Amino acid sequence: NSIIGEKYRWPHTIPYVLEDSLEMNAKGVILNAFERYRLKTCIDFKPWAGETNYISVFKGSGCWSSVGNRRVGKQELSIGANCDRIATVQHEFLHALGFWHEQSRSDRDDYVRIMWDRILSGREHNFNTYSDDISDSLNVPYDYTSVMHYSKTAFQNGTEPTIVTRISDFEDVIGQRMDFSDSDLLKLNQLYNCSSSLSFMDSCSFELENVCGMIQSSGDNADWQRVSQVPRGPESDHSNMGQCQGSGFFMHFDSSSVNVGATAVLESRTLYPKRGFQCLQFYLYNSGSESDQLNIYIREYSADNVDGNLTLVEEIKEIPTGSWQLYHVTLKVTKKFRVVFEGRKGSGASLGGLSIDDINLSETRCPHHIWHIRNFTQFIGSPNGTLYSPPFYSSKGYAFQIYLNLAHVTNAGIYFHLISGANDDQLQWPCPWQQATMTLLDQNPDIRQRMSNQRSITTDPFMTTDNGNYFWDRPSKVGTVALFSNGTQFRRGGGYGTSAFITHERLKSRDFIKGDDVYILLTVEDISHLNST
Amino acid sequence: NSIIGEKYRWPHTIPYVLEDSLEMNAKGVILNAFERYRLKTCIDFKPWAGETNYISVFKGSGCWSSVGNRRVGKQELSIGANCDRIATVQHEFLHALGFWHEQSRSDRDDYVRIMWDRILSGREHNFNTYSDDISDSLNVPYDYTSVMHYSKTAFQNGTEPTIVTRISDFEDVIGQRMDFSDSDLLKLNQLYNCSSSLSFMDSCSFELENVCGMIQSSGDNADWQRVSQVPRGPESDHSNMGQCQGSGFFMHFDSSSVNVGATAVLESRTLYPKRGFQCLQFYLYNSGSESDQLNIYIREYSADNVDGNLTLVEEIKEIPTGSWQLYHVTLKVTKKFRVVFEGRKGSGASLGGLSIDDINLSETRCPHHIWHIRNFTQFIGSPNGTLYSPPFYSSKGYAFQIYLNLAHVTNAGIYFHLISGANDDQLQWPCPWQQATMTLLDQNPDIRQRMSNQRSITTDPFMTTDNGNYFWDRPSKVGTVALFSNGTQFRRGGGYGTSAFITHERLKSRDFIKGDDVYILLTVEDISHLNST
Ligand SMILES: *[C@@H]1O[C@H](CO)[C@@H](O[C@@H]2O[C@H](CO)[C@@H](O[C@@H]3O[C@H](CO[C@H]4O[C@H](CO[C@H]5O[C@H](CO)[C@@H](O)[C@H](O)[C@@H]5O[C@H]5O[C@H](CO)[C@@H](O)[C@H](O)[C@@H]5O)[C@@H](O)[C@H](O[C@H]5O[C@H](CO)[C@@H](O)[C@H](O)[C@@H]5O[C@H]5O[C@H](CO)[C@@H](O)[C@H](O)[C@@H]5O)[C@@H]4O)[C@@H](O)[C@H](O[C@H]4O[C@H](CO)[C@@H](O)[C@H](O)[C@@H]4O[C@H]4O[C@H](CO)[C@@H](O)[C@H](O)[C@@H]4O)[C@@H]3O)[C@H](O)[C@H]2NC(C)=O)[C@H](O)[C@H]1NC(C)=O
Ligand SMILES: *[C@@H]1O[C@H](CO)[C@@H](O[C@@H]2O[C@H](CO)[C@@H](O[C@@H]3O[C@H](CO[C@H]4O[C@H](CO[C@H]5O[C@H](CO)[C@@H](O)[C@H](O)[C@@H]5O[C@H]5O[C@H](CO)[C@@H](O)[C@H](O)[C@@H]5O)[C@@H](O)[C@H](O[C@H]5O[C@H](CO)[C@@H](O)[C@H](O)[C@@H]5O[C@H]5O[C@H](CO)[C@@H](O)[C@H](O)[C@@H]5O)[C@@H]4O)[C@@H](O)[C@H](O[C@H]4O[C@H](CO)[C@@H](O)[C@H](O)[C@@H]4O[C@H]4O[C@H](CO)[C@@H](O)[C@H](O)[C@@H]4O)[C@@H]3O)[C@H](O)[C@H]2NC(C)=O)[C@H](O)[C@H]1NC(C)=O
Ligand SMILES: *[C@@H]1O[C@H](CO[C@@H]2O[C@@H](C)[C@@H](O)[C@@H](O)[C@@H]2O)[C@@H](O[C@@H]2O[C@H](CO)[C@@H](O[C@@H]3O[C@H](CO[C@H]4O[C@H](CO)[C@@H](O)[C@H](O)[C@@H]4O)[C@@H](O)[C@H](O[C@H]4O[C@H](CO)[C@@H](O)[C@H](O)[C@@H]4O)[C@@H]3O)[C@H](O)[C@H]2NC(C)=O)[C@H](O[C@@H]2O[C@@H](C)[C@@H](O)[C@@H](O)[C@@H]2O)[C@H]1NC(C)=O
Ligand SMILES: *[C@@H]1O[C@H](CO[C@@H]2O[C@@H](C)[C@@H](O)[C@@H](O)[C@@H]2O)[C@@H](O[C@@H]2O[C@H](CO)[C@@H](O[C@@H]3O[C@H](CO[C@H]4O[C@H](CO)[C@@H](O)[C@H](O)[C@@H]4O)[C@@H](O)[C@H](O[C@H]4O[C@H](CO)[C@@H](O)[C@H](O)[C@@H]4O)[C@@H]3O)[C@H](O)[C@H]2NC(C)=O)[C@H](O[C@@H]2O[C@@H](C)[C@@H](O)[C@@H](O)[C@@H]2O)[C@H]1NC(C)=O
Ligand SMILES: *[C@@H]1O[C@H](CO[C@@H]2O[C@@H](C)[C@@H](O)[C@@H](O)[C@@H]2O)[C@@H](O[C@@H]2O[C@H](CO)[C@@H](O)[C@H](O)[C@H]2NC(C)=O)[C@H](O)[C@H]1NC(C)=O
Ligand SMILES: *[C@@H]1O[C@H](CO[C@@H]2O[C@@H](C)[C@@H](O)[C@@H](O)[C@@H]2O)[C@@H](O[C@@H]2O[C@H](CO)[C@@H](O)[C@H](O)[C@H]2NC(C)=O)[C@H](O)[C@H]1NC(C)=O
Ligand SMILES: *[C@@H]1O[C@H](CO)[C@@H](O[C@@H]2O[C@H](CO)[C@@H](O)[C@H](O)[C@H]2NC(C)=O)[C@H](O)[C@H]1NC(C)=O
Ligand SMILES: *[C@@H]1O[C@H](CO)[C@@H](O[C@@H]2O[C@H](CO)[C@@H](O)[C@H](O)[C@H]2NC(C)=O)[C@H](O)[C@H]1NC(C)=O
Ligand SMILES: *[C@@H]1O[C@H](CO)[C@@H](O[C@@H]2O[C@H](CO)[C@@H](O)[C@H](O)[C@H]2NC(C)=O)[C@H](O)[C@H]1NC(C)=O
Ligand SMILES: *[C@@H]1O[C@H](CO)[C@@H](O[C@@H]2O[C@H](CO)[C@@H](O)[C@H](O)[C@H]2NC(C)=O)[C@H](O)[C@H]1NC(C)=O
Ligand SMILES: *[C@@H]1O[C@H](CO)[C@@H](O)[C@H](O)[C@H]1NC(C)=O
Ligand SMILES: *[C@@H]1O[C@H](CO)[C@@H](O)[C@H](O)[C@H]1NC(C)=O
Ligand SMILES: *[C@@H]1O[C@H](CO)[C@@H](O)[C@H](O)[C@H]1NC(C)=O
Ligand SMILES: *[C@@H]1O[C@H](CO)[C@@H](O)[C@H](O)[C@H]1NC(C)=O
Ligand code: NA
Ligand code: NA
Repeated sequence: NSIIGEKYRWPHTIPYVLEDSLEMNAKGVILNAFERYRLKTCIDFKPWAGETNYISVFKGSGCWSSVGNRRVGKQELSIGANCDRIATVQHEFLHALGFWHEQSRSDRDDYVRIMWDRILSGREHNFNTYSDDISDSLNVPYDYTSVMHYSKTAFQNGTEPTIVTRISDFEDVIGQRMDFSDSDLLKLNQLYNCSSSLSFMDSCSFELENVCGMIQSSGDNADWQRVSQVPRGPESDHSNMGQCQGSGFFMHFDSSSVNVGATAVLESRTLYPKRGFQCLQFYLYNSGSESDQLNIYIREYSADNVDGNLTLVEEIKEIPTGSWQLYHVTLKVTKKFRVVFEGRKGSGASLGGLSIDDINLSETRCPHHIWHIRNFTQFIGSPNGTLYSPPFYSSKGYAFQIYLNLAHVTNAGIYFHLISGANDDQLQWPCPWQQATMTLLDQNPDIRQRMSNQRSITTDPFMTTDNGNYFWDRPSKVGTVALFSNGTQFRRGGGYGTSAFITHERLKSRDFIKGDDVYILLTVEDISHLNST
Repeated sequence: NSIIGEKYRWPHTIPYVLEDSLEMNAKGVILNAFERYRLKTCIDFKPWAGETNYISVFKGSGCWSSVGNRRVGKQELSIGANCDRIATVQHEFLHALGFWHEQSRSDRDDYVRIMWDRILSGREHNFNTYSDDISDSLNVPYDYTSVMHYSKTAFQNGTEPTIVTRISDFEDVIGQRMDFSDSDLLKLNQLYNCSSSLSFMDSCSFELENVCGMIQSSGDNADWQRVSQVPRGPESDHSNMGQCQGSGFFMHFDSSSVNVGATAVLESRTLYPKRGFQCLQFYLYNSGSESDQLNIYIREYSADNVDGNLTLVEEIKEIPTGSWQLYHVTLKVTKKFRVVFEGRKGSGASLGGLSIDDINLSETRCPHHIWHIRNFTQFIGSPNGTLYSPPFYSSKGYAFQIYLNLAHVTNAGIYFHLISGANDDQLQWPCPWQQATMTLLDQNPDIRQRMSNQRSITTDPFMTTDNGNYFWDRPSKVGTVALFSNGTQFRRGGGYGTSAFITHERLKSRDFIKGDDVYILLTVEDISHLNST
């Protein structure tokens, strides 16, 4: 799978150029793809400063790349039409880093059969095998879930598949387009001898007695206890639910046995930031009162104060009872710090306390908005699987809604819609170059093992409708009349996304559904600064 | 914990000299310690050929080492009296590689308290802390189970401990002397950017549908099935038992539904040996007939034959029913190969079949003899916890027995005894320099995550008894009269080992006991070639 040769190795930081030919949406997606490499690998990217060999990302015919550092200077990489997908950009960069397709492995014929008469004339070069003297498997087995593995339909001539997996169970498994596989990362990190990453900071599921070096100290006689269960709730930890349930642990602040006002803190070990912006995320459970609250502080260690600078950064109040709730906290720490979790028993009828699990800290931006869908499984393949998100306002002030269609018998669809907002009178119309990134979260206990499904679209102010008007024009002017859950009327603009966001079989895999809950993360930002590069 | 600086980094292969001052037993143990580094790290060792900087292992006062590559040329490392323990040698080499003690971590005072007035005058230098500008923690938390962490008694003046863990649960946990911790390896592999190892080849627990790339093909209509359970047995896989049981898998050859003589093969992926000698190990379960057998073949791929050279290397017949059985198969493959597992239904009343789990392949020597103790837990702290192994013959022909004492209220003891054998008339007496290595196996599903408890002793032909005679002289001449399980009388020589082999609390931890089974691996070899180095 990997190329044989030291000459084909790029430096750990790759010089890049995002050519002006590229689509605006492609540019924003290619930069998001680099963020996945910065969190899961030791491979970084930096804009070309005059280096001998660099990657020139441009809009050619389709999506393609050379395998490994060719040492030709300006090395082309095409992200053409319909290639503006994060996984597609990751795939083509894994080629550039020195990997062939997974079905190109020297042993591929022992796992899959290539139906040669079914491949489109002039696209066979994609199905070439490379022997031991040309390729290295790096002692990793054939991976059907590889992001470098083609789908059964890849360049098919008709309805019959080109790649027939010898084991029938993997027929629909091959060709997944979500993220790197655990096996993909293993080969890549072994090839460049990756030790760290730029974005990853910490993951804490409390599966060991040392609890990721988290210190619990209080002069209030109140303490955070490592438990596998709580009688009032939860019956089991978050980490393992659709796995084993009772063999997993979480921290718990019992409020039932403490005085009102009593606090107990849970501090992290000393953390060293490399970027200056962070995203703290965790799962919370409340079996106590609605008066009970969680406070997030940051203890920054400067030279002028070795005892630290404690600053309150979030007050989580009136936490909904009887279910695990995912929370995100935006941080902007530049010096070494400690995350401080403070539970507080309030004035109200309590019977349990506050539980915390799957704490993940990364140097990335938090999602702008979160759409949390409860009792999800009932909607899969349901006639009533036509869901509309609550309304949301973007950074620049545009009002938007998300439409998730699960009524289909095979694929789930997702669509971005502009809606009539309050700021509409002072906004630029048609909406110019706003990239809306919709992510179906794989709720894995470790951020590094998450294969989240993502799709991004950009608002084109020149995209004209099927009748004279602009697609992204003011919804009051081009949209359809709709009704909010309370009864208030509004105008829903055109819907833009995909009909094949994820298959129902993939949706029901990994941890996209966890505790019958689903989280679709949203980030809408202006990307107009990418037209001039 | 790790030293700050690039100048302190040794090359991946360390030049060494095992000085003649060293004890014979120390020499054999230091070479065994290198074998642990070759399997779990990318750090290799080679005898000094004239390199500028090298490690000079000699017998000084106690066990000590400099932290990191000091770049002084001949870098001393002392393995003095009573330091001839694998973990002690690993500890002192982790110092040499660039690590301080775990209780030397800049944040150590947040986890442990140093009782300074209780440390022996002149041994405080072992309890020094090194701040961020001098040390790096490499984003790994404080590890109480670290092999680099001192015991609570370390250089104590009296009965009161010098290291008091702030959390009382870790009081007896600190100071373990078995092997590297998962956290130790993580820091070390990150420091030298380790990708591979010399000895590790493969680990297969069948926890994924792709089954480590293992191909099952047969022209007999017989097949190996990936199951979580078998109605006749086993009720659950081996990998997870004292964890979850039913969420784990294993391969099964159902013999109940096939004709007599029918075979099904399970092949491995193409494997590439680096040393030329291997050790295949797996766990077997039989719910079928005693006539049912397992055949192990090797399919070696040479240039003159691309179809391979299939050779039968083991015939496992009359496998005991209703329990997981650990097996070892010695291999000497030099070219790329495939391990071939062949199940065969025999002539006898069957009701199930053959099950296989936790397959581990490493480029190491297999244990000479295996002492398998069933229903172990009943003996811990029992007056009848005085166990003697069955008799065994060494490579050179000496007869020996192992004594395991579990009757003690806190610690388990192990002792090596020479016994009267058949070859005794033609053997050299007293027995000269035979290293007997006793290993309490941590039955972890992954060989790389095994923290097996090991102790080695060497027969000194000058070691004189408490009354004129030689300790290792002919047992018929110096030993005591004893009785074999069947009633036959023999002479049991002197017992040499330790009274603190493992504590009962450590014995009951990890996977030393699994399915109430224990395996003590034995290797007895002549080490007389180490006197001249
Ligand atoms: C049935 O269901 C329907 C659907 O749910 C219901 O419909 C909804 O009803 C709500 C209630 O009527 C509507 O809420 C109102 O929303 C508007 C708009 O909110 C957004 O825009 C704000 C402005 O952003 C601009 O400015 C910032 C910088 O300041 C820029 O960064 C932005 O880019 C943006 O700039 C663009 O626009 C300006 C022009 O506006 C241009 O000049 C620029 O060039 C740009 O183009 C923004 O501030 C809002 O964000 C805040 O609020 C969020 C929600 O609370 C919160 O998540 C954010 O963090 C942020 O918080 C801050 O403000 C809140 C208070 O709102 C604080 O609590 C918080 O601490 C922060 O400080 C958002 O993005 C909003 O302006 C309205 O607010 C007025 O009224 C509320 C009280 O109702 C007051 O609290 C406000 O102060 C404000 O008061 C105005 O009026 C005063 C006189 O009365 C006057 O004195 C003040 O000066 C001020 O003008 C409402 O909150 C909702 O929009 C609507 N949705 C839809 C789709 O229809 C329906 O009502 C329901 N019916 C029933 C019966 O149930
Ligand atoms: C109550 O309980 C008690 C405890 O359990 C019982 O006591 C036991 O009883 C057994 C039965 O009586 C005893 O078994 C006998 O063991 C001896 C010794 O075995 C060991 O040594 C063998 C020789 O090794 C030397 O040579 C090799 C190279 O060839 C070297 O590498 C060695 O270093 C070593 O060299 C030293 O010694 C020589 C001198 O001997 C010097 O010259 C050198 O300088 C060195 O110092 C060795 O071959 C044995 O290993 C084989 O057997 C193992 C067990 O089967 C097996 O694990 C090994 O893999 C290996 O296998 C090979 O051989 C077996 C057959 O034994 C094959 O199946 C296999 O395929 C392999 O080829 C071991 O290390 C042994 O010699 C005896 O064997 C004779 O008798 C058996 C049948 O009983 C025959 O099968 C043999 O061929 C042999 O026959 C002799 O006699 C013939 C005439 O009758 C003659 O013609 C032949 O030429 C030959 O001389 C026995 O197997 C056991 O030792 C004893 N234990 C104790 C502690 O007391 C008690 O009996 C029981 N009572 C009751 C009633 O229940
Ligand atoms: C103890 O910590 C305090 C908090 O630090 C912050 O939080 C922690 C957790 C980390 O994330 C830190 O990285 C972070 O700084 C310190 O106070 C902070 O001081 C900084 C300046 O050093 C100050 O920054 C300013 O922020 C505004 C943005 O507005 C914020 O604050 C308001 C009011 O609270 C709030 O409503 C907003 O939502 C925002 O959060 C920004 O516009 C400023 O820009 C100016 O300076 C830049 C310099 O490059 C210049 O280019 C611009 O043109 C412009 O003039 C500036 O960045 C933080 O707001 C403030 N934190 C809070 C919560 O108020 C504290 O620092 C000391 O006290 C301060 C009052 C000030 O005197 C500082 O100089 C002192 O160092 C620190 N104390 C010690 C002893 O270390
Ligand atoms: C197809 O495979 C056969 C098996 O190969 C072995 O097994 C596989 C699984 C791998 O582990 C291989 O690395 C391994 O070789 C091949 O047959 C083998 O050929 C080798 C020679 O190439 C031969 O080696 C000799 O072994 C003896 C030790 O005795 C062993 O065998 C006996 C009898 O079976 C058995 O009772 C013992 O327990 C041992 O297992 C050793 O003394 C020999 O030493 C001589 O040669 C060395 C050379 O360095 C010299 O220094 C010495 O002084 C001395 O003369 C030698 O190493 C293997 O025994 C034999 N395997 C078996 C099971 O018999 C096979 O090779 C071809 O056929 C052979 C008959 C012979 O003509 C070879 O030259 C041929 O290559 C191979 N076939 C093909 C086409 O590839
Ligand atoms: C999630 O569903 C429960 C129950 O819904 C029922 O089961 C579905 C599978 C489907 O058949 C529905 O038609 C049924 O009505 C909702 O109600 C909760 O029920 C539990 C019962 O133990 C009760 O304790 C909760 O308090 C109820 N919740 C509320 C808010 O009343 C629940 O509301 C659904 N969740 C959402 C967000 O709609
Ligand atoms: C392992 O123990 C079983 C049962 O022993 C009993 O339980 C112990 C905890 C202790 O209290 C002993 O004194 C008891 O005698 C032995 O017997 C097996 O029992 C099962 C019962 O289901 C039976 O199916 C097996 O066939 C029995 N095994 C044999 C060989 O008869 C068992 O023998 C002990 N194992 C060994 C190696 O001694
Ligand atoms: C897809 O299949 C068709 C049918 O095989 C190919 O079209 C031609 O079909 C005729 C017979 O009807 C053959 O003789 C030709 O060789 C085919 N090829 C061409 C180039 O004309 C078609 O080419 C296939 N591939 C593509 C790219 O469409
Ligand atoms: C991989 O190991 C090498 C050992 O040389 C490290 O490379 C050096 O890193 C320093 C910074 O720490 C640079 O100044 C040097 O230029 C690097 N030298 C070489 C030869 O590349 C590297 O940092 C290790 N990787 C990690 C992440 O630990
Ligand atoms: C162990 O503790 C004893 C007692 O504190 C030390 O012995 C001396 O004790 C006297 C008082 O009885 C002190 O005044 C001395 O300072 C002690 N030290 C010496 C060197 O005499 C003893 O030294 C301690 N440490 C060792 C290494 O035994
Ligand atoms: C760590 O990465 C470096 C990349 O340079 C690899 O080092 C080279 O390895 C080749 C053999 O594969 C040697 O001939 C060179 O001398 C090495 N160069 C340097 C600068 O060290 C190294 O092999 C990688 N480690 C692993 C195990 O993949
Ligand atoms: C309609 O929605 C309910 C939940 O309110 C769900 O249980 C049901 O299955 C859906 N209807 C059908 C016909 O599937
Ligand atoms: C790119 O940005 C500049 C900003 O000044 C703008 O003038 C230009 O029109 C933009 N290019 C296109 C093709 O819209
Ligand atoms: C003696 O051995 C038996 C097993 O045979 C064990 O169950 C028992 O506990 C032991 N005796 C005592 C007093 O512990
Ligand atoms: C070391 O080995 C040599 C082998 O010839 C032997 O002569 C010598 O006596 C041995 N040394 C000792 C100290 O026994
Ligand atoms: Na957990
Ligand atoms: Na298993």
